[PDB]
Amino acid sequence: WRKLIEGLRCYSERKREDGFWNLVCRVLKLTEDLLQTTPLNIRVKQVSVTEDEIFNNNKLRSDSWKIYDNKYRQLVSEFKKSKLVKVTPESRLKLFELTKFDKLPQIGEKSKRGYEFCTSCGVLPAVVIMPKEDELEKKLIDLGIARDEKDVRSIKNMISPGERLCPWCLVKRALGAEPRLMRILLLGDLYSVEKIVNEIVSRDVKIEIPSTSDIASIKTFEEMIEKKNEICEDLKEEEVCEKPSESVLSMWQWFNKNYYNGINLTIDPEEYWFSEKRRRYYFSVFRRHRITFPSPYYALVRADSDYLGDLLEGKLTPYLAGIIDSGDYANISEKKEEVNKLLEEY
RNA sequence: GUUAAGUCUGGUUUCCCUCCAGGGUAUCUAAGCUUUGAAAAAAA
Ligand SMILES: Nc1ncnc2c1ncn2[C@@H]1O[C@H](COP(=O)(O)OP(=O)(O)NP(=O)(O)O)[C@@H](O)[C@H]1O
Ligand SMILES: [Mn+2]
Ligand SMILES: [Zn+2]
Repeated sequence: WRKLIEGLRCYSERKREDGFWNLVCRVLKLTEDLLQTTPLNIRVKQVSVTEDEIFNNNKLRSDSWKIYDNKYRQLVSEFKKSKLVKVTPESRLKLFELTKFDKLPQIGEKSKRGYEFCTSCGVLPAVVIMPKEDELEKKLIDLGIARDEKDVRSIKNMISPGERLCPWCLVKRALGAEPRLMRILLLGDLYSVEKIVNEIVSRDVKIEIPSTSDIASIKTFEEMIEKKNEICEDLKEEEVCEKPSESVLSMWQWFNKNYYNGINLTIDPEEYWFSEKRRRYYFSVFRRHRITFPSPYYALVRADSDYLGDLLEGKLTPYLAGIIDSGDYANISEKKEEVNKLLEEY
């Protein structure tokens, strides 16, 4: 984490002017000792083994195949014993004097109430506070979150109005504006932080990461690819029927075989059809063109296996899911009829 | 023996409906529209 935050500092210093990175540099300079601690904690347990119970005098003994599972169960039991206590990473930080006095650095709205919470964690105090809107062009300069009129767009693109970021939230959003810094944390003590930040500080590879508005319009995109221009007459000059720029390539395999067909996929539909001003317009264009109106709904899909732990620990519960259970393995003889029926034929 | 004269009566009673069938079958809602547009983060 130290390496990656120092690399973020370096890269933000390099793009000191390229927008949203002046601010990343400014915050990494302001709150440095906060970011010294990683937003993720780890539990680490350790069981050992001796020559005893595995060797008799100089060769094996009986029950020697019975220690590896024994030690592994020791490890799993110590892990699940620890699991009884949950410590949040935010509890690592020394935020007492920062919040007891107004010595908390706040860019944007100086909070009237000492400090505000971040809208992305809800738990930590914010360091960057962008207004919702009253003018949205000088009110983000009169607050000093930006110094010039050119970085207004540069920041308003990455940090939305009304948003309040914590140090960690901003570090993440920065790593997201440029996802290749993680190579520092990825190559694993093989290069130097400076070598890699200098390797990727030359090339300008605009990585793209979809939003929820992107997904809620997939089949819209897919449609426009076929009905290319027969329904793009009012939208030719709205940069939605424009050209692919240089090399914008993404981890999203669907984005990488529909980007060049003629409809730029790097536009963000929250302004075009998922907007509230340009909405009555795009929908009115699509009525006379008889195409599907996008539905404002995606599907978050999560999958979890069943009983993987005791599967790796040898319990037959993932076989008899529901009938036998984890607790049934405190008196496993009691399910003799239903357990002996299984490994018998296994 | 003779004569002479006919007179009375001119439809009554009972039965006036009984029994079965008193609705059956089909259709029992259909197709649309299932929220939209303004307000998402405000001054002290
Ligand atoms: N022994 C292990 N080896 C590797 N990964 C593990 C091990 N134990 C747990 N994990 C992972 O750490 C997390 C443990 O959470 P969890 O997934 O709830 O445990 P579990 O063993 O899968 N029981 P389950 O609730 O059925 O999933 C998961 O992401 C697991 O993949
Ligand atoms: Mn699991
Ligand atoms: Zn935050």
